[PDB]
Amino acid sequence: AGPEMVRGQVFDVGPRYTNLSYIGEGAYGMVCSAYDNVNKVRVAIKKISPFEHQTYCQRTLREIKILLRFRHENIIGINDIIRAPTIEQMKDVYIVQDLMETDLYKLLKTQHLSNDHICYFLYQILRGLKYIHSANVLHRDLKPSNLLLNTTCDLKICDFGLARVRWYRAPEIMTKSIDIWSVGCILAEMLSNRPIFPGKHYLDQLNHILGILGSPSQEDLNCIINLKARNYLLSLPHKNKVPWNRLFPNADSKALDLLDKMLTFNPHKRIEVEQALAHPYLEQYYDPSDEPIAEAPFKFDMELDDLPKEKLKELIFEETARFQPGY
Ligand SMILES: O=C1c2cc(-c3ccnc(N[C@H]4CC[C@@H](O)C4)n3)cn2CCCN1[C@H](CO)c1cccc(Cl)c1
Repeated sequence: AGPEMVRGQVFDVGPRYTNLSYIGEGAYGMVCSAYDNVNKVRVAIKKISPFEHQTYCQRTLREIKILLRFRHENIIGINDIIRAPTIEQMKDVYIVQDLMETDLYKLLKTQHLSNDHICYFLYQILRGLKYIHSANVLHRDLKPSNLLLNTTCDLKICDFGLARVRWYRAPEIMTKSIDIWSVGCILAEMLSNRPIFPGKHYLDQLNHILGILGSPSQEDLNCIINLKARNYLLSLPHKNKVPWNRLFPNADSKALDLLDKMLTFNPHKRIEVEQALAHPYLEQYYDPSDEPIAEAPFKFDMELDDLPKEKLKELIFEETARFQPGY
C-alpha cells in the first residue's frame, strides 16, 4: 500500500497510522485523525511543512521542544513524531498527539454552557496556564479553537506554535499578561456564545475594546507606546465604559468580577493566573494542592531567531531523532 494521502496532500504516516480523516489545517500544515494500530486507538496527527521559511522553522522547533518538556493534564502532549530518514528527504514533520473529541469553538457554536460548565472550563484553562507560565513560557494564541475537549469535559490547551519563553489579542500588542487577556475574551465568549471584541482589523479591534471598557485613562494611555496608535486613540471622541452586568445580564456576578479583572486595559493591573485561580468564582474547583507547576523555568540555550533556516532544519532533524527506529 502506497504512501497515504488526504485531500490531494501526502500524509505519509503508515503503516502504523491509517484510516485517516481530515480535521483541520494551519498556516503551513494539516491535522488529521488516524488509527494507531499499535495502541489500537485513534490519535491526532499534525503535519507541518515549515522548511521554506525561517520563521516557521523557528516556531516548529520551539513547539516541539516546549511540548516535549511539558507534562500536564490540561496541555496537549506529543506522543510520537514522524519525519524522513534523512535531512535531504525531510520536507514535513508529523506530530502525533492525543485525539480530542471537539474544541470550545465548536462547542460554543452549538451549545449553551451552564454556569457550572463555564466555571469548570475556565478553571481548567487557568490550571493549564499556571503550569505554562510557571515554566516561563507564553502561549500567545489562546482562543476557543485551541482549547480541546474530550467527551468527559476534560480540557486541553493545544497549538504551541506561537509559544515563546485578532479577536483575542491584548491591547498591548497593538508578557504573561497577554495570555490572561485572551482568557478573559474566552470567558466572555463562554458567557454569551459570541466573541466580545470581533474587530475586522487593527484599528477596529481597538474601537471595539474601547466601546466596552471606555476611553483609556492617561496612565492607561502610556501603555500604548506606538506613536501612530497613541495619536489615533487621542483622535477618538470620548467613550463611556459599559458595565459588565449590562453586557452579560444573566451572568454570575462572581464571573463578571473576574472577567473585569482579566479584561483590564493596563497589563500591569490585570489579574495574574494564580490570583485568578484563587478568585471566588472558581472556589468550587480551586485546589492549590493539585495545581502543579513546572519543576524549573524553560530556557533556550540557542537564540533561534538568529539562525539560518538550514541550521534550524538540522536542529529539527536532531530534535526528532529520538522517535526514530533504533535510535
Ligand atoms: O495544532 C493545531 C491543532 C491540533 C488540534 C487537535 C489535536 C488533537 N485532537 C484534536 N481534535 C480535533 C477533532 C475535531 C476538532 O474540533 C478537535 N485536535 C487542533 N488544533 C487546532 C487547529 C490546528 N492546529 C494548528 C493551527 O491552530 C496547526 C495545525 C497544523 C499545522 C500548523 Cl502550522 C498549525
